[PDB]
Amino acid sequence: KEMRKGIDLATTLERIEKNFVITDPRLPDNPIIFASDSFLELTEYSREEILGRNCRFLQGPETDLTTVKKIRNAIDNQTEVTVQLINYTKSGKKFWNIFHLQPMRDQKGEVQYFIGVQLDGSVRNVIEETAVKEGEDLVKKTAVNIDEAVRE
Amino acid sequence: DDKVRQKEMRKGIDLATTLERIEKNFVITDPRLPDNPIIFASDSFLELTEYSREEILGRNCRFLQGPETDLTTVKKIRNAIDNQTEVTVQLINYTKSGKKFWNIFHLQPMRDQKGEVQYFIGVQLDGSKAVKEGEDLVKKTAVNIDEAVREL
Ligand SMILES: Cc1cc2nc3c(=O)[nH]c(=O)nc-3n(C[C@H](O)[C@H](O)[C@H](O)COP(=O)(O)O)c2cc1C
Ligand SMILES: Cc1cc2nc3c(=O)[nH]c(=O)nc-3n(C[C@H](O)[C@H](O)[C@H](O)COP(=O)(O)O)c2cc1C
Ligand code: NA
Repeated sequence: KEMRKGIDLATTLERIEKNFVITDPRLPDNPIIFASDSFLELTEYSREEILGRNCRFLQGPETDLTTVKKIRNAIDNQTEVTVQLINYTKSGKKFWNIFHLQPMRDQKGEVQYFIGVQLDGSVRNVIEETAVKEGEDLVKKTAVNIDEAVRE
Repeated sequence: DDKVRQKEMRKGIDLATTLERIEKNFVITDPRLPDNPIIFASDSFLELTEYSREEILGRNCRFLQGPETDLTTVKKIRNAIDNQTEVTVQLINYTKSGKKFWNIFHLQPMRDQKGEVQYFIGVQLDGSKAVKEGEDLVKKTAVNIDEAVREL
């Protein structure tokens, strides 16, 4: 049943039909050790391309550099954060990335992984702005379910 | 204690990535459970068969068979499974919508160090669209998967 849990985890991770990745900060430049299918479709990249690399490639010319700063802080201060950022596909098509980052720790408090979940959403009206903040909760829910899965 | 589970959950993530990088049609089943149900199915297998993971996880792979599936060839699979030995046969199977195809299938048991069978690996290949040439590739894919699962 030891290696069975490995097959199950793989499968439970593949069933999470949502945009996410997992990085290992221990490894050089905190690279991507797993990317979901949805994330691949959304960004138009293959695994061969993105595995072993840091996720900064999604950024581009009009990506707000100041929002990227907060992600450095969160990572270097090994803590979560949620932002909305301008990202690009492999070709170069823009999309608003309602992105959430958060760490995953062992019992010794050492950060083992960072779970990163992305959401897309095309004026900032009452229904439009409350929809954005509901999305930010959904990206969390997801991030937690990924955490719950990996642990259990 | 923690560390027994850290390497356990780390290798479930790596397995998920290595397995999915094979980019071939395959499933893994657990003979200890009733009906030797599917505990993993690759992305290409779904593309091929048209079913989704929820539609096939836990079920037996017999659902791929239909009207013109040669029961003698299916009998050879039974004997291979009962006698826990590999086999490579050519068989008519059907997608979810009902489309036929020649399934150049390869079964092989994933055995432990003591010799007993732990899982079964199944590799499919559409060969109707190079006869025994595909038999080698299907067997290669089996080993890829075998090694992937046992890696640790
Ligand atoms: C798990 C994880 C997921 C990330 N996902 C994204 C992302 O989807 N889009 C993005 O622009 N940056 C993402 N980042 C941020 C960058 O990969 C990078 O780590 C961050 O910008 C660090 O700043 P630097 O690039 O200036 O070193 C992610 C980081 C982590 C740890
Ligand atoms: C891992 C694995 C993969 C299998 N893949 C297929 C397949 O792709 N196509 C198929 O027609 N049968 C496949 N089978 C065979 C059926 O699951 C089943 O063993 C067959 O129907 C014979 O048993 P029965 O006497 O219950 O019908 C596979 C079996 C295993 C264990
Ligand atoms: Na997948």
